[PDB]
Amino acid sequence: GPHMATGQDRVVALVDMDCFFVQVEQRQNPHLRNKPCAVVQYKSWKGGGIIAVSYEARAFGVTASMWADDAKKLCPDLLLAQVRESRGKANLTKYREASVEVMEIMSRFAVIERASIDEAYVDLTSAVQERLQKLQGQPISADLLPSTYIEGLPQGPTVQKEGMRKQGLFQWLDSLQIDNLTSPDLQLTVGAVIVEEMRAAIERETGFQCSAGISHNKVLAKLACGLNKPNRQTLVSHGSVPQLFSQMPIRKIRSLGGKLGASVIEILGIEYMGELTQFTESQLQSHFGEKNGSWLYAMCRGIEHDPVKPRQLPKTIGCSKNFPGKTALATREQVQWWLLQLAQELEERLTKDRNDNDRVATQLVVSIRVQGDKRLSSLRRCCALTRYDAHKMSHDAFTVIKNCNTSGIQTEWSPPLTMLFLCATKFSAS
DNA sequence: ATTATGACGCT
DNA sequence: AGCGTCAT
Ligand SMILES: Nc1ncnc2c1ncn2[C@H]1C[C@H](O)[C@@H](COP(=O)(O)OP(=O)(O)OP(=O)(O)O)O1
Ligand SMILES: [Ca+2]
Ligand SMILES: [Mg+2]
Repeated sequence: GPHMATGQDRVVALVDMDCFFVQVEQRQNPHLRNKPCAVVQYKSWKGGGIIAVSYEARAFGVTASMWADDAKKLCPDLLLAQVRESRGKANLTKYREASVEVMEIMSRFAVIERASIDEAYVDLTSAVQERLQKLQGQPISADLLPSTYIEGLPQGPTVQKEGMRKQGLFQWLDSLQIDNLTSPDLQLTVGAVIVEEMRAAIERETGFQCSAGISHNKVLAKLACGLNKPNRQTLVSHGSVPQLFSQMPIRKIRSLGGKLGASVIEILGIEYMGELTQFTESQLQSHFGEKNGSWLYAMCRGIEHDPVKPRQLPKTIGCSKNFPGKTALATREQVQWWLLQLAQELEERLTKDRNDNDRVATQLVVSIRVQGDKRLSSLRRCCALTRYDAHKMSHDAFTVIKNCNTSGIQTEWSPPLTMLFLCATKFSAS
């Protein structure tokens, strides 16, 4: 009853860029705007692999993780922009730099957690308290929420999508108690007003559109964001959770899309998030462990406590390349040349990071895959990173992996390497 | 031959 | 520490 926490203490948003690498390429090349188009890396094998797709192209069934030659079968007029290649490998610098543009704008409004190259969480609790005072019990006009959906509405006693959006928004606003400055629903609404402003700023200052979710925690904000993509934002209230979750496949919730989520389904014999409410906390802990069990017990009631971490910069800087099929590295000379290529890109990015962000990496992680293994990594080894020097780093990497060579002859490499990976970690202020 | 990343959990 | 899981 009165002592039952409802997880309505925070206002959290998740902002996610729409079709992000495609928008980056469309800004640069106006010929790609408002077209079925995709971003591809490499080209020789099956036309290259698609890693981002415009919404126009998605209408034809084009997806990421598709080969371009196959995409062209669905969409013959598909336009393609290629990822830059430097030192023999795909280079994602353009997209990392575009990411920084958006992250710096978001940071003006609140402290953010960089969740990926194109999305960030925002804790708006304090900003909302501030704006609520400015408002002075003034109602919130629908005009302040021009791209907002209220999940679950309209309900009860309609043909167009925009028309439906406004119907739901009006029902929501009509029901709002603006008198209470601690009403969670009001707090979410003001949060949504701020996120409209944030999203307008991002589009004005970069040209990029995005979607967003507004709720009381990160998991609901993420879920909300996807409900109305692209170029829209969605408010998921605490009250909307029972209906929303009653038909929500468990795999849709962040962290449940893999083996754990499959185990929840199998062990408990359920399909939807809402069905979890029928188990005790101890029951869930017994199957999924203490931490997961407690997290699931709260999450299926719309409650989660994971903080938005104040972290705008990535914690690691890494460089990776696959050498598939026939291209696997089978000579020592090959291995050394590619370690150098990776190390040179790594040095470049590290030197820029040190200048921009006043920090230095202190640990180098070296990872490889050997032909045969189905795991991402076959072997991961760390060594000290004491100088930002590519030749030193590549020599050090070679030293820590050279023992994996089963070949009796040492100019040859067996089994051949199908992946190299260099990663800089353990930053210290500088 | 679904590539190039990046965070966090386990033991 | 090195490995695994999950994610974009
Ligand atoms: N598996 C991947 N491999 C390589 N790059 C990826 C992968 N997934 C995502 N990316 C890149 C390309 C995407 O444009 C960018 C952001 O990913 P993501 O948010 O999942 O999709 P998106 O921004 O392209 O479309 P959406 O509008 O659905 O968000 O990160
Ligand atoms: Ca996105
Ligand atoms: Mg994203």
